[PDB]
Amino acid sequence: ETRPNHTIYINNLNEKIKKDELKKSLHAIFSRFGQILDILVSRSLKMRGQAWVIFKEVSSATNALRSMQGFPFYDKPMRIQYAKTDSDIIAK
Amino acid sequence: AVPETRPNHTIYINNLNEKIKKDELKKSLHAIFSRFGQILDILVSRSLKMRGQAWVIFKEVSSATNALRSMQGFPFYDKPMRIQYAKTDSDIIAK
Amino acid sequence: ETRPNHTIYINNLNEKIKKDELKKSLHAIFSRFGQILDILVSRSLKMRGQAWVIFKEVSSATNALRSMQGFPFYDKPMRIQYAKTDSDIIA
RNA sequence: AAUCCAUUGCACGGAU
RNA sequence: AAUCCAUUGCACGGAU
RNA sequence: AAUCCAUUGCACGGAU
Ligand SMILES: [Mg+2]
Repeated sequence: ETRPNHTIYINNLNEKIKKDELKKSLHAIFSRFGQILDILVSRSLKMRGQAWVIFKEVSSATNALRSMQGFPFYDKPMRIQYAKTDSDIIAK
Repeated sequence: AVPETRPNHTIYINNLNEKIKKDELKKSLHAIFSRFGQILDILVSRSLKMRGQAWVIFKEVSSATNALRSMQGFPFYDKPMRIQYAKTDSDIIAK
Repeated sequence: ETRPNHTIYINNLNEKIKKDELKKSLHAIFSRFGQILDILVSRSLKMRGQAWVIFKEVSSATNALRSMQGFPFYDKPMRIQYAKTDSDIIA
């Protein structure tokens, strides 16, 4: 989805990277754009190669996506959209 | 030839998912690109040489420039948009 | 590196393109983002398929990276990062 | 309309 | 853990 | 010069 959101959806991630390293790496890269509330990574069948970065502010999310769109990350260009719906911690 | 990087009122988008029909492509493109400025037109055609392609015409060059810097590589119907500036002025702009 | 720098690092370049045409073609793409101080290309084994574009202003390098990330050059998407270290002409 | 073949194309095609 | 196979997936797998 | 093999490499090769 193209509708600005607090959360960015990243896919095409290198699946060899384990959750802890991926979370640390995504936080170091994306922290620059503003305060990150959380990064949700899962390694199960439907969730690998994927991350949700939840920014406190939409303006940080918009800036992260526009700057990091296509950035080569562990040999794969990041594909970044806005999450299709609000992440739970944002919804409350 | 190289990607065209000389700012222009019009951005040229290729590598569009060709399964998307004209009406929906224009409607989706408007929804995405209207956040960068006022859009005068969006030219889509589904002929052989025109498929996979759109011209989005902004009233001001500054909007084209923001649109290109922002939406480059956006995953749009599972294919990253490829954006340049239009080689030459659109007719709407020329008059 | 993901940190803005005066210098952009490009790889996944079509190794068939020769130095002069690669350098001329990179100026024609990237010069439109602001003044380029230098474009460094070598075709030696460790250096081929790569270029460093040194901009005068960091805003120019940032606009160039964001705007041309993944854009096909001689049938290959350009992979653009910021240089890990300042180019010598900058330092 | 749909499925398939082909098309990465800078403007103001073919098959069932 | 690792290795191989499969998976491009919008959330709060299989084999040694 | 051309072509083949190898190389995805963060700087200031082999081969006909
Ligand atoms: Mg078809």
